[PDB]
Amino acid sequence: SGFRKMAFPSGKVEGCMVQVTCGTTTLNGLWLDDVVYCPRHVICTSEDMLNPNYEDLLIRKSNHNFLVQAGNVQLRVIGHSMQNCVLKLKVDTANPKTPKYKFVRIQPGQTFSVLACYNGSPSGVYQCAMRPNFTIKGSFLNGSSGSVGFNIDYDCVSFCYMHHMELPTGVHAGTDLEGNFYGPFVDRQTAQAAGTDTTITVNVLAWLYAAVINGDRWFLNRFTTTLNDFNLVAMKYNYEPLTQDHVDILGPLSAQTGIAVLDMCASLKELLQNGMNGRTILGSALLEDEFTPFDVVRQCSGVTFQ
Amino acid sequence: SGFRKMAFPSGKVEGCMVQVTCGTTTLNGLWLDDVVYCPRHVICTSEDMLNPNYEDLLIRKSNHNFLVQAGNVQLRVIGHSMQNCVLKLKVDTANPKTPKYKFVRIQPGQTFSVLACYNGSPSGVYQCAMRPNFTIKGSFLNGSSGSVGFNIDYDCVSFCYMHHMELPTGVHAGTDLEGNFYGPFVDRQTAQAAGTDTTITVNVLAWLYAAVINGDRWFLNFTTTLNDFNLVAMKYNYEPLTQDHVDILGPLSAQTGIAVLDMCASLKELLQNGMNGRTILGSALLEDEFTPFDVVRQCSGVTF
Amino acid sequence: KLAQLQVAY
Repeated sequence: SGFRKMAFPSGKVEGCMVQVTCGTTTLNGLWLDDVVYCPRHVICTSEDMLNPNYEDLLIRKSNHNFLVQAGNVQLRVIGHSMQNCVLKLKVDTANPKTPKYKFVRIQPGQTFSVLACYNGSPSGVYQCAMRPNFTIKGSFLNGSSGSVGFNIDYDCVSFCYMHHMELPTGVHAGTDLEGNFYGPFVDRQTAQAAGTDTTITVNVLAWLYAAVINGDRWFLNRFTTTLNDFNLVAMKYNYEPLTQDHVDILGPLSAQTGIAVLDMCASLKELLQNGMNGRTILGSALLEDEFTPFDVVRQCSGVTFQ
Repeated sequence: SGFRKMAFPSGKVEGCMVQVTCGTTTLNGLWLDDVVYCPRHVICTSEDMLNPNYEDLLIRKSNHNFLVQAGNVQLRVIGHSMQNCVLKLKVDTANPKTPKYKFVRIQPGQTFSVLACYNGSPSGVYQCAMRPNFTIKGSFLNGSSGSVGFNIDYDCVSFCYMHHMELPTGVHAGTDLEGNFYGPFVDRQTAQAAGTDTTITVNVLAWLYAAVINGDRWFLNFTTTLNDFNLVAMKYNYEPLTQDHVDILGPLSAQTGIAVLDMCASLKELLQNGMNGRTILGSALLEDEFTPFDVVRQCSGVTF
Repeated sequence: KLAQLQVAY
C-alpha cells in the first residue's frame, strides 16, 4: 500500500536522447530509427525569433550547420525537414536502442512522465499533468528544450510532449511529437500568456478515493450532492465542471470503496468550503489534482466485485 | 523555473532487474555481473512466513529450484549462498549492462530513488527518504519484494535499498544490498511496530533555500541562536540541528547569502505561527524529503 | 496488523 507521485521507468527514453547544436543554441533531440526530432527554434538567432519565417530559415541551412551528439559520438545529419513546430533531422545511423513507440496527443487532465535533459543527458524524471489551460508545471532550466513527456504501456513508449518554452508565470508550453502546440502558443518571441488555470476536479476525486483506500476517512460525510449543486461550488473555487464521463470513470473507485461519486463530491465541497484545518491527506495540505483515476488504480490495483 | 520531486534517471538500474522464482514464490532480483541478489524469503511458502528457519529452508534448495528470468531470456543458476537477509545466486552469464556501481548503507534523512518492479519488470520510479525511525513511505504491492532504492553519485549507481516488507501502519522496511535491515526489523510476518517518527530538520532548511533560489522570499524576517531554535524544534517533533548540519547547509547559505541561523529563525516562526493559507514551492506544508544535494541537482540542472 | 513480506504467487 501507500501512494506516491510515480513516473514511468525512463530507460527506454534515455537511450533516445541526443544533443543538437545549431550555431550558438544547444538543446535536446529524440533519436528514433534514422530521425532526430527537436524543437525547430534551434535554427533561429535572437533576431530570427522575433518574426521567424521557418520555411525560409530552414531552406537556408546545410546538414553540417547541425551538430548532433549521442553521448560521445557525432551522428552525421544527411537531411532536414520540418513537421509543424518540430525539426526532423535525418541521420546516417538508425538508433539501435529505439524502443517500440507511438506519437500520441493527450487531453487536458491526463498525466505523463518527463525526462528533464540538458546537453542530450538526463537530469531526472517526474510526473506532470497537462493543465486545463494547456500548460505544464514542469521543472525546466535553460537548455531543457527537446525534453519529452511519455507514458509506457507494456513495452511501448507513447511520446505525448516535447518541451519548447517557459511562459511569464513560470509554467511550460510544448508540442506533441507531430509538432502541434498544446494550447494557443507559437514558437516566436512575442508576448504570450497562459490562460486562466482551473483545478482538475475528476483527478482531485480520484485522489480522495486513493486516500480512503490507503486508510484516510476524516473528510467523509453522510451527505450527498447533485451534479448541478456541486458544479455551482466547483465554479466558486475555480474547479473544472464535473460531467457524467467523469462520474463514469470514477465508477471503479466508487465500487471498490462503496462511496458513491456524488458522496465523494459532497466531501470535496466541504473540503473546499471549510479547508482541512491543520489536517493532511496522503502527505499533502493541498487538494492534489495530478493523479488520474487510471493512476490511482495503477498503484491501488483494486478488485471490482460483480 | 519550477520545482518537482525528481527521481534519478532509472535506465542503468532497469537493465539489472530480473524475476526470481522458488516453486510458486516469485519476487525481483538485481543482476550485477554474474550474481543475482534478492530477499531470502523467496525460499518461503505462504505458511513458512510466521518464523521461517532460513538456514534449514536453504539446505533443502538446489540451483535448479531457482528460476531466474531477465526479460524473455532464461538465466542458469550455478551456485547459491545467503548473506544476512539476501540470497546471492551465481549465474552462468555476466550481465553485459552492469553499470559501474557500489553498495552503500545510507543514513536516516538521506533520499534515494525507488524503482518499483513486478515480475522482474520495472513499473514505476519515485523519490524517497530513509525516515529517522528507519522506515520509508513507499508505494509497494505484493511482488514488489526485491525492488531497489538507489542514488547516482556522478558516474556510479549507489544501491542503498532492497524492498522486503510492509509494516501494519502502511510504511515500508528493507535492507542494504548486504542483506542488513534498516531499523530493528526482521523478515517475519509478525506484529512489528515502527518507532516515533521525526521531521528531517536539515532537509526542511535545504527546501526553504530552494524556495529562495526560485525567488520565493516571503518567510525571511529576527535572528535566533542554535540552542533557542532547538528548544522550539523538539516541541514540534523536529530533529535537533547539529553544527555539522549547519556546516553542510553552507554552500546553499553562501549561494543565497542567507546565514543558516537566519533560516532557522524563519523556520521557528513557520513552526509556531503556521503557513497561514500560504504555500512554498507548490506545498502548504514544510517538505523534509529534499537533501541539500537534491536541491543543487534540480536547481543547477546536474545531468548523468 | 501483521507485517507483509511482499512476494507474489
